[PDB]
Amino acid sequence: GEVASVPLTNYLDSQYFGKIYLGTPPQEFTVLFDTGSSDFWVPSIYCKSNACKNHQRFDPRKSSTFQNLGKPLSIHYGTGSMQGILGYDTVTVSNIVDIQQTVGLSTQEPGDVFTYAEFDGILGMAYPSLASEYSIPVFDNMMNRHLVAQDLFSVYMDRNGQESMLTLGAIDPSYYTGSLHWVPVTVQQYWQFTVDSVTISGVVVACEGGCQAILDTGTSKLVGPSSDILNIQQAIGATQNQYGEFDIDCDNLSYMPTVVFEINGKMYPLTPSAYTSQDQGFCTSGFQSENHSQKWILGDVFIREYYSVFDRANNLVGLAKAI
Repeated sequence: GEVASVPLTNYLDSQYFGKIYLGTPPQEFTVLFDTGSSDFWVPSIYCKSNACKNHQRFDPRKSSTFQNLGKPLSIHYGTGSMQGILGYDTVTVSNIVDIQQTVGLSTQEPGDVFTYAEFDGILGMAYPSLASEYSIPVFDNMMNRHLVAQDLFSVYMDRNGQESMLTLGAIDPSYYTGSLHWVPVTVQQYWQFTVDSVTISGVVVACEGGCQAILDTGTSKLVGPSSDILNIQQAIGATQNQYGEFDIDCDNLSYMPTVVFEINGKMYPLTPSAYTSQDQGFCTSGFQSENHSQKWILGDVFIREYYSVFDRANNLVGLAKAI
């Protein structure tokens, strides 16, 4: 099959998005490649909202391969809610041509969340089991038609924020140090696996006795149960903000703990600079709580440190130290 290389651009450690082309001839869009959702949608000319008015909108009337389906597609992103209509058209992702791709066409994207986002739409990369009805995930179509050299994709998130890259159908060793460690997915919906523990100085701080975690490029932060996050914020020296955020005085970075993740018997540390986001005047914690007793989300904070591999053929996750 083929290997596609899709260079990611980040909008401040929060949104990693790249380029795709839709229709014949090609209309270009910027999309969030999302390991936490399975649908594909872009804004359409039938979308009237301020947010649609501020992004690239698909004009089906200019595409010769466009074919309405009419089925409804409802989505959630952040505090946001999007409504659209399913169609078919041809997707172009670098090398790869994906011909009768199910695609959401927005009609409503009310509220600021979308207006201010830097991408146009989202291209979901989770399991088909997470897709909306009538929707076939992009990667599945590429796997069905054998468009990829291998049924895996790789994410390299440049901490330095320059060379981020999405690789379809290949692993590149020049993106990590050491060896690749393979963790089996427990639940095939999200890219879910088992975290053994979360330690600070050989002392278990969170995730006592193991926990379920998901690798999510769609999320900026590291998200966990509120009780556990509180332990982490105290222990790293973070205080609640008048915005509701957790501020950390920059420069105090040298005295802060290293937070360690034990995955499948191996250690995955986050240093204070990695878990800490420093912009303009402040230092903020990459740690975020979720109202109450769940599953952790390993968002961009984690993936910036660990080249991640998503293997649909073996239902495995591969992690290596990002260079």
